[PDB]
Amino acid sequence: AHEAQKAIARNSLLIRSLPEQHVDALLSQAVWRSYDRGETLFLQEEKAQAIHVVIDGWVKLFRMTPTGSEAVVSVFTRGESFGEAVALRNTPYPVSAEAVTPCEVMHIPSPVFVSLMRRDPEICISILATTFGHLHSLVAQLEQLKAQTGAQRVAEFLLELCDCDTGACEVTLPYDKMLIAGRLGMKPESLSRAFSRLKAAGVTVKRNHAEIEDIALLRDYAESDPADSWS
Amino acid sequence: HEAQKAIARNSLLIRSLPEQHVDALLSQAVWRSYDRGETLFLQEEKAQAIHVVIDGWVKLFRMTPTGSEAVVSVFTRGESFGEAVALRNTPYPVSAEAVTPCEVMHIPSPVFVSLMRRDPEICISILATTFGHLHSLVAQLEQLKAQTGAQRVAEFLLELCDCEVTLPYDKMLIAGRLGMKPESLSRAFSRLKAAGVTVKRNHAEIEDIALLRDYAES
Repeated sequence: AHEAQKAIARNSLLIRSLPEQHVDALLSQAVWRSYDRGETLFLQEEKAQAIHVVIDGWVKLFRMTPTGSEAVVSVFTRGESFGEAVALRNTPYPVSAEAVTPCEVMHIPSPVFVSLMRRDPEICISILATTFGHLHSLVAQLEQLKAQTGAQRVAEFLLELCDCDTGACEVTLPYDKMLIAGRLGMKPESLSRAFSRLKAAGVTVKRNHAEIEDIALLRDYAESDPADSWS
Repeated sequence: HEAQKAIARNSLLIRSLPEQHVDALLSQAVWRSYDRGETLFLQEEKAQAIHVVIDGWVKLFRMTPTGSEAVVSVFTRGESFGEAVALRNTPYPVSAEAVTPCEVMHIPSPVFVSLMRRDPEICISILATTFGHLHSLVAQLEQLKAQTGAQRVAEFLLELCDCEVTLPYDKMLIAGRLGMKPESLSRAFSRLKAAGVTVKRNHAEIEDIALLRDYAES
């Protein structure tokens, strides 16, 4: 049931961390919700009663400054989970979450996940083994010299958003491209230059989506020697 | 073992634990020294401990089909390894060898695992922390920009500091960890002369912390 959506959810950090034999039973207890653009998923200080996985669209997390301004903390999109830590600690949400585009989300109720581990601590032991190996892998990667240019980093981001490894591709983006800039740690104008350069690699960015004519061509751009002018 | 436990607390294993559990775990540590070239363990043996380097450098290597040793990792002071393998109780996938004289604090696997088995709430709380640290590391990788090789080495040297830092005699080990070709590493070091770094023996000498950081920040 809900098979295509569940396949998307399997790419998330939450679901990738689980032992494979327990995934189906847990996905079968999901609550599926849609959100309009601008709709609240949850608010700061509410109880963390579920862990969240974006199936489609873009969700932003933000906190209120005491001056009253929304400070964006993160944006998440299809195949990405969030709220794991706070749901397992059962502490109040430190941020609010709002749909930036129309969204579909899969919510896993916290007690469904927690009770599994309290009944069988071998499950939490397997999950933790996996997350440790993953932490080590990310720490080792952060240690390794990065040479990619700004444009290359955006190419890489776009490639990760596409499902396939060849052919044309289309990825939906927030209208406000500053959210992507934030995510990539780039100045707004740097993101714009990157998009401009990527025209030459087959990428056209529009208001609500990007068009990649050839995934292979884009991957070539990304992988090419940063110190070379490309094509 | 006060100074050494403070070092152990910088490791991923120990950072991941709730404070209220650290001391009773460090109290059951097995403490060992190794001379350069000595084996900590061999590939395919039983995973009897999780390993925290307190002093020196340890390499992990895997046997290849044609009988070469493929270096997979090199760890130093304040770093843990073998958590996943210990929790799964699978045979060691690598061998581990001291590349300088070393001190290691070994947390026996049954001590750590049996703690997770008895009180599932403890495992859940450690898992919560690790998910948080995973998101934080993904975000750092997403925002990581290009830097020069010399800059990468500078930051690496600064991280090793609390002035002097001992490195492995075999410079391939650092090259691998930093994802750099040996030549690039060589070039990076000579380049770093102008930042007050010199490489007498298998020791790095940094004249002044703040100056090197200036080089690193550019």
